[PDB]
Parts: sequence; structure tokens; C-alpha cells
Amino acid sequence: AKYTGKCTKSKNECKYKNDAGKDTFIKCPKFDNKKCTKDNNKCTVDTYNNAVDCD
Repeated sequence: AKYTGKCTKSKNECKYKNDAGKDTFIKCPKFDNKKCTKDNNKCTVDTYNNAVDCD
């Protein structure tokens, strides 16, 4: 239940692949606690805990 995705500092949006095999892109949090500082960054998303973490 661990999916790895990359986000950009310009688009502030991450992108990861699910069990479907397709590439899914989701916006990242604009909170100082978690956000995109550099391009091609890395984030985390869990469907079990519904938790997300942006570089």
C-alpha cells in the first residue's frame, strides 16, 4: 500500500502510479509542513492510512 510519486515546485503537484498501472497526478499541500521546493521531487501516498507526504 506504498506508492512513490514525484512532484514539482512550479506545479506543486505530485504524480504516482496506482495498482491500475496508470499515472495519477494529485496536488500537494501548500503548508510549510509539506510542500514542493524543487522539481522532480518525491512524495508519499497511502490508501490504507489516507496519509500524504510531500518533499
